[PDB]
Amino acid sequence: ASSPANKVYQDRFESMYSKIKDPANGYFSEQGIPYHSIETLMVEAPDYGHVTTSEAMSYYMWLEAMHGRFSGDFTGFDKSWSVTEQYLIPTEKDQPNTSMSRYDANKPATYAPEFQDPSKYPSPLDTSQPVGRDPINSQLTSAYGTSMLYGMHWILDVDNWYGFGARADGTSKPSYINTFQRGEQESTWETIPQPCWDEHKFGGQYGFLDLFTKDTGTPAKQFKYTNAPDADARAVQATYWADQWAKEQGKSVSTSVGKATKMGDYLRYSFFDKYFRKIGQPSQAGTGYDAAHYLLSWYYAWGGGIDSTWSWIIGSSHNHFGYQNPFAAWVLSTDANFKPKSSNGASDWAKSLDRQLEFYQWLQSAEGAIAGGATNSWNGRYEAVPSGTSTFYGMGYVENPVYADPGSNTWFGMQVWSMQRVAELYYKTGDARAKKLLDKWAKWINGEIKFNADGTFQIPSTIDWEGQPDTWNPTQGYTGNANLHVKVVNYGTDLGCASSLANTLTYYAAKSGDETSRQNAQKLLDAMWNNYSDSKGISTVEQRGDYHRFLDQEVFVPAGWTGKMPNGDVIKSGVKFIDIRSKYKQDPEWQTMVAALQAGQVPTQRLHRFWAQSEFAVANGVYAILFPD
Ligand SMILES: OC[C@H]1O[C@@H](O[C@H]2[C@H](O)[C@@H](O)[C@H](S[C@H]3[C@H](O)[C@@H](O)[C@H](Sc4ccc(I)cc4)O[C@@H]3CO)O[C@@H]2CO)[C@H](O)[C@@H](O)[C@@H]1O
Ligand SMILES: OC[C@H]1O[C@@H](O[C@H]2[C@H](O)[C@@H](O)[C@H](S[C@H]3[C@H](O)[C@@H](O)[C@H](Sc4ccc(I)cc4)O[C@@H]3CO)O[C@@H]2CO)[C@H](O)[C@@H](O)[C@@H]1O
Ligand SMILES: [Ca+2]
Repeated sequence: ASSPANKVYQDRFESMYSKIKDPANGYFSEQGIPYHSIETLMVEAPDYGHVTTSEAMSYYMWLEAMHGRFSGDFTGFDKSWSVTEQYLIPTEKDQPNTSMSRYDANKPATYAPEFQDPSKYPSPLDTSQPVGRDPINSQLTSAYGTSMLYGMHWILDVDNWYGFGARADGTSKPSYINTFQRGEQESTWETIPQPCWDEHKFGGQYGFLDLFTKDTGTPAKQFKYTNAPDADARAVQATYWADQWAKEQGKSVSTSVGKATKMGDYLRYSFFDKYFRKIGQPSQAGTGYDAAHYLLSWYYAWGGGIDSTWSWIIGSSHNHFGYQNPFAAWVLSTDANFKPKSSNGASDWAKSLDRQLEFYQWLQSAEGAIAGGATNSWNGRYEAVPSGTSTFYGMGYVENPVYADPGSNTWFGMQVWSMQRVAELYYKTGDARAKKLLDKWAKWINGEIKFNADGTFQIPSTIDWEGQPDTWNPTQGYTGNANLHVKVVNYGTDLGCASSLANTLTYYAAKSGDETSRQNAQKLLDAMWNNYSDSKGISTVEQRGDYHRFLDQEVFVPAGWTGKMPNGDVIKSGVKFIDIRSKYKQDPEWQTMVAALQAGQVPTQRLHRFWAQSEFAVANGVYAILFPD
């Protein structure tokens, strides 16, 4: 039977759980899918409050697993996995096996360059540029008897707000859509949302396809899905604890474990270079695993034809430390219950485990924070690495991977999300590499937390960097990176990050005994419970400093291109963010938002992000479990 838990904090989790699941609060859609946030006027990662992410589903699984632990009821965790497989993992209709089975592992895809500015798109396909071999496809088709991929597509238009519908019908919900397509300078604000299933029924004469990649002839009807590695890994991580807690109570989630294991098997596609080029020697085409960096890259994606059979799959050359999950790798490589069926699944994940922890240590700054990451494709075109640039296995160090507007590693969040996984690993295995990373990182963040007399508090929000880490020498190890520094630009009261911080410090303290980490984690949880609770969970007023882009941000549309969004909005050069999303004017918060801009004030909101709420609950659960008194 499960060990006794701290009743005070267990109660707080149960409370939050009721608030999150309460139909009156509106965190879920009528199909049981969680929204990114209750409020619809939302722009940061997705550009609409009621479009969800894989990241959300994974937090949904974590919440339900924690609920099983305290109620003995795991049916909600099982339903959490049913909704995922039904709505976020493309079905047989969404990814036609007729097309996926025509896939060729020797020529996985056609090379196309990446540009530092949205106006350089569409990018031209070049069949003369080399592409390496895919070593894991035959492992996967053979173990599962299908050519379709089993991973989650990252973003979903839950209530068909954009109008694309399901597979071009325009009326079904949920709707598979995608946003980001045009480089490091394309923010949430500069995209042109498009359907995953493109039959040319919406947009331009060829749907939205020729906005992004330019081919030699007429674009074909096609589908494409993009995975968010960090969410799939988090799904595995959460499924593991659900398995642990269920067994402790004579119950089983055997079936959910099978799904999670298959997902981790396919998740290995993120270990490869975008066009399978050798790691450390980008101009040469890969021969197999020599194109594997073994890290959880920014994505892996696949697509195929709709009215003709063919398909493609790509990895990602860009690697951010915030996506890594050392715990999920430990699980899939050492736990018999999660041993992947594919021949190399488990051992590949063992290699990822060692490589991931080297990456973290390679990026640890003088102060303790973790730097961005590295890439095997400089400027996204496999260009020459400037002399002087530090490297990790041939890959060049990049301060802000994949995005520059704003930099992907300027948000404190990446710090806690990634390191929380390193804390779970250290707690369960006492691994030495994890201890070293945590002792220094934990000391940094503990001196950066501020508690005010009135009970409120602050933690880092926006951070900045200087220098670069020393070139990684595996035999030498961590030099200390004296020339790599982190600067805290400004503080804030991000309840999600505060919660994720509490979580990280709790696991670490529970293993190391660091009293400071323990009292801070608890002060944070207490602070949020006492001063930020509300009817729907927790919240605070925050400024939305980028909302002026709602009205002043120009969206690039190529010369001569004209199209329509399902609702009729015309797409042409000159349009602004709001012009191709005119429905945003019916939002309850619209007039309030615009009035503030007109009067020259930064708008403000009291937001309820689904993941932040779950993060707060889970955090309370972790504490109740590790510190029973
Ligand atoms: O059209 C006929 C040829 O198709 C080839 O396959 C290509 C597809 O046609 C094409 O649409 C896609 S475009 C693809 C981008 O290359 C990739 O960067 C991204 S995922 C992503 C994530 C973040 C950001 I910022 C930007 C992108 O996904 C895009 C699709 O959504 O590319 C494939 C191959 O590169 C066939 O290979 C060929 O046989 C056909 O002739
Ligand atoms: O992609 C990563 C995840 O992002 C999550 O969303 C986070 C944003 O990415 C992050 O930028 C913001 S931090 C943001 C504050 O919320 C805002 O109040 C301030 S406004 C300000 C104030 C003073 C001054 I001087 C200048 C500006 O601006 C900050 C950014 O600069 O936090 C959100 C939520 O944590 C997504 O929720 C998640 O899905 C993504 O994975
Ligand atoms: Ca930009």
